[PDB]
Amino acid sequence: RRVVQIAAGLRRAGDQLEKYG
Amino acid sequence: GMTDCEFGYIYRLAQDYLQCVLQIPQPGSGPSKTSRVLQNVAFSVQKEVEKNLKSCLDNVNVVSVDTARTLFNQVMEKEFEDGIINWGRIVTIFAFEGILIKKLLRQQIAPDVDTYKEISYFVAEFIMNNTGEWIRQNGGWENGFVKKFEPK
Repeated sequence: RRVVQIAAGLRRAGDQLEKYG
Repeated sequence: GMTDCEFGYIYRLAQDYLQCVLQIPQPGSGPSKTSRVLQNVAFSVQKEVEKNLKSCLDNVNVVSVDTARTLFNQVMEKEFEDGIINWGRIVTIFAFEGILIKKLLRQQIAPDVDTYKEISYFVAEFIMNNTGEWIRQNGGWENGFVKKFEPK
C-alpha cells in the first residue's frame, strides 16, 4: 500500500505541475 | 540538444539535484542552465510532497541503497503505469530522489559518501529507459524542459 500511496501522490503532483507550470 | 537524452547527461542532472539537496555544491564551471532551472522546480515539488505524504513517508525506512533502489523502482512503476509521460511527472522523479537521499542521510545503516552517486545512477537508468524517447520527441532538456519551466 505505501508504494501505491507514494506513487499516486507523485503522479498527482506531476500532473498538477504540468498544467500549472 | 538531441544528445541530452543519453545517460551521461541525465546522470549529471540527477547527481546535481542530489548535491543540491545535500548542500554540497561542487566547485568548477557550475551547474548547467538545465540543472539550475530543474533544481528550483524539483525542490518546490519535493517540499510539497514531503508535506502531503508525511504520515506515509514516516512509515518507510530507507536503510540501504538497495532498499532505496527497490522502493524507487516500485514507486516509479506505479507512478507511470498509465503510460502517461509529461514534464511535470519527470520533475517528480527528481523530487523523489531528493526525498530518498534525505531519508538515507538519517537512516542508512552503513553510510557511504558515494551513496548519492549510486542513487543518481538508478534514477538516470529509469529516466533514460522509460522516458528518454518521450524526452527527445519533446525537445530534450534544452528545447523542451527548460523552455517550459524557465522564467518568463
